[PDB]
Amino acid sequence: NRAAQGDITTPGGARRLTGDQTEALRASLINKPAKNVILLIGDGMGDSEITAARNYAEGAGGFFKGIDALPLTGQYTHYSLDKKTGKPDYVTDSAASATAWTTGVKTYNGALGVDIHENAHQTILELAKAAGLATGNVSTAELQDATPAALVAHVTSRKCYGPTVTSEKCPSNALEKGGKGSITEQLLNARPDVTLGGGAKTFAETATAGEWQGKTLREQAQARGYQIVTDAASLAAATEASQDKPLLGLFADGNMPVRWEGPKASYHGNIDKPPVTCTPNPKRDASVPTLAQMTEKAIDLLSRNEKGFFLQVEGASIDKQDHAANPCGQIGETVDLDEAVQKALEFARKDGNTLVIVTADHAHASQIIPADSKAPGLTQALNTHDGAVMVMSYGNSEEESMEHTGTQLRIAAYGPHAANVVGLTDQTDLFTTMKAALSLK
Amino acid sequence: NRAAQGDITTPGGARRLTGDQTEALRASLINKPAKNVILLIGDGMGDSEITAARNYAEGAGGFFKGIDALPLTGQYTHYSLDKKTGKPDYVTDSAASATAWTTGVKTYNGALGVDIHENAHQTILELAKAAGLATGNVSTAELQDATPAALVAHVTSRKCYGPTVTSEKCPSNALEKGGKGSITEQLLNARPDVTLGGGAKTFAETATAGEWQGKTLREQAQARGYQIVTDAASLAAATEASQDKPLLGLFADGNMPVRWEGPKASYHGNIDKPPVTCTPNPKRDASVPTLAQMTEKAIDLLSRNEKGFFLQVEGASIDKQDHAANPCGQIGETVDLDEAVQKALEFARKDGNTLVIVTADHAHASQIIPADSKAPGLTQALNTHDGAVMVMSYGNSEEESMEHTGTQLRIAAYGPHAANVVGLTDQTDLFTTMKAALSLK
Ligand SMILES: [Mg+2]
Ligand SMILES: [Mg+2]
Ligand SMILES: [Zn+2]
Ligand SMILES: [Zn+2]
Ligand SMILES: [Zn+2]
Ligand SMILES: [Zn+2]
Repeated sequence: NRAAQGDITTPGGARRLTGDQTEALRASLINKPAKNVILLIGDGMGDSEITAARNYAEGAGGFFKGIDALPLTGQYTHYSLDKKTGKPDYVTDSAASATAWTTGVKTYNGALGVDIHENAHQTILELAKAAGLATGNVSTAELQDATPAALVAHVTSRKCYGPTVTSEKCPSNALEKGGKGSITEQLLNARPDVTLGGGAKTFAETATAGEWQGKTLREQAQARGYQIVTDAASLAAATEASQDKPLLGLFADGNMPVRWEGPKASYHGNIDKPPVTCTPNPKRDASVPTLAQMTEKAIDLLSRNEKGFFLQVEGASIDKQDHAANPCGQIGETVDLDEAVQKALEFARKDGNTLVIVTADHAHASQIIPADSKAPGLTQALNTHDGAVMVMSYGNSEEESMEHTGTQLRIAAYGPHAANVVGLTDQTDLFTTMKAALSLK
Repeated sequence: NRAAQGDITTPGGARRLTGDQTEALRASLINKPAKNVILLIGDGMGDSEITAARNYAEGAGGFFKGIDALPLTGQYTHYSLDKKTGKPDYVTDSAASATAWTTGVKTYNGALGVDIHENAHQTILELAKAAGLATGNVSTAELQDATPAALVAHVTSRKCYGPTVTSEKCPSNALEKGGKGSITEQLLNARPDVTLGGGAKTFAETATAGEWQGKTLREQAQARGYQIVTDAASLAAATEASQDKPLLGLFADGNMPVRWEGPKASYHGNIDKPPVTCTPNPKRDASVPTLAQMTEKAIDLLSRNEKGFFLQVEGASIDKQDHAANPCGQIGETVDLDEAVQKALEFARKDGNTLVIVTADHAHASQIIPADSKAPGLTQALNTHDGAVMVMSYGNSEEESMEHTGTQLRIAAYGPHAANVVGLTDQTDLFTTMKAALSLK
């Protein structure tokens, strides 16, 4: 437990530590190989996002049972590259950062699974599958979005979701030009044991060449032996996932609906509007599985493989709500990731042979600022679990979408080989860390 | 070494790790007590400040040989309390935050060395001295400013620098009303072996009561045996510091001059003005010692005490230049702090019995955002060590000064008891860690 231990008005009362940690940390250091690796990504979940979500949902002196309970912690860098010159670009997008940890190569903003020369590099999922490990790719975004797509697709622009855009924007990747295909075509070739998220929209496009030309991508997936589930009940009813019968979960046309709702932040919103209590998203239905449900089911089905498994889990809309200057949307998706981390840690503690890693692809806009601030951007006051007011601020864009930020951010881990996230590391180290933990050549 | 290992455009080339760190970290976990503690504080130096300075002066794949070199890393929370309600205040000031790590109790914004009931608590420096340890307090700020003051003074408001203001703003602390005195009077009573910094102006005020009534505080300090020095030559000439001959360095009227200058960030500054190259401060005379030179001399003199020592060093003007939306001033003082951390780590590695800690009191406003951003606040484009353009942004205040921010931020450590900074901790845990490290009761 790392909650405040007592009365925070008294000496010692706000300590998170009960005593010396050296021996416990010593025991947390395990050099043996990992049998399984679970990587959980909060898109845009920098330290500010964690801190704001903790303050709101757990209180300042509270504790995230998942996100905050991983004992080995460091900071890593996620800068990308300018495509033409190869020099650093200090603020990455989602595609170049995912490429970094899935392949170990830096690349340009928007690239998926290729380097600045447009050369494809093998991903951690492809390597694990080549060694006979089971593989899983779970997200609350559309499955074609950068973060899950990077594990399975190699294209020159993250926009190349299906055949139609790929033909126009990634012509060397287009199937009718001899390429590997759109992101969705390449997903279906990669064939993870378990693929769960949104993005049904693109599966109604039809292939332009190949053995399944004329068919919709959904028809292709059906014909190639995928079992398709579409809601929480059908997901719960799945009992196996394998290369013979891979599980594909398509739970929404686009991204799946976020959990919480609130007003967008506004100019002088902390001043001229009352404090906010987050409420449920009315678009959110219980027929749609939560991130925790798909994480627990993925772990269940992947753990039947005797050689072990690799699973990536993305809480994807932390970032997208941060872009839209919506603190309630953003915080809710961070609470949502915490519930998934809890599922991974619960499995990993009883298993004893699982490396769990929790981090973000890059940092984002939101800032915690004083309640009486007069700021030039969008702000909002929130009623927290402490019974106090917190103000969040989005101050780095005058356009519709807030910007990513370049700050280094927390990476945390539990289990074998977790020591390799401590100190200052780079996002491309994370690839090598998971390759080595799983003993992959 | 944690710089990128090779050509950042190639696979593996941006990695900061050369191999598995499990065994190396296990060796870094030391359980024995510490003989000495060096705490280095970057005022306002959150993860964003660290990253921006590294990008600028070392390159994105570079490595701060001090700041980035400490192997045990965590994130800690620094929220303060509302004075009336005792609930969390999610964005602290310098005074409450310093009180937290110097006394182990949370307090209200503006308080020094007292709790929300205005009652005093003993500091790590007072406890060290009482146990027989040598003590030192070094800052580039006025010695009356919140960060150094917290080690030696207990006053209901940080404004109470000298007698004049204490009588008006802190009447219960004023000497003539039976209090323990202004910050400067309490400093002289506290009598560290080594106190170095700015703030000579307040020493020209005269005490209103006491044994030194009618004398200036500078006159009082001479009368009580302090050895006063005022430039680099007189500092380097000092051969010892003790309770019989405590060393008092007053190197500036107010704050010590910053190392670097540049233009203030401005509205659309990254669009409408060319990128900036920071230049050294032309007003900074060579006779003014640097933070690194004060640090090394403090260690030299404090290490003569066989029982051990406690030393706090602050790079104070990171925060001040952050407030002023001045990236060059801000980055210069981070580079400055890195040189002082090098001095501490070089001593600590040969000594073997020294805990070194590097962190901040709270986070700040500056963000790294995309080069082509159109932001509502103040921005600036900078030419970096990489030959690429960085943009920094101050978007959280329309007032004359930018606001602190509430995000958790990095704490890193080296040497005995350093494991107690790993994971999620609280700023008040740092007090306990330092206290336990030194076996203080
Ligand atoms: Mg994403
Ligand atoms: Mg300070
Ligand atoms: Zn992203
Ligand atoms: Zn984004
Ligand atoms: Zn401060
Ligand atoms: Zn400040």
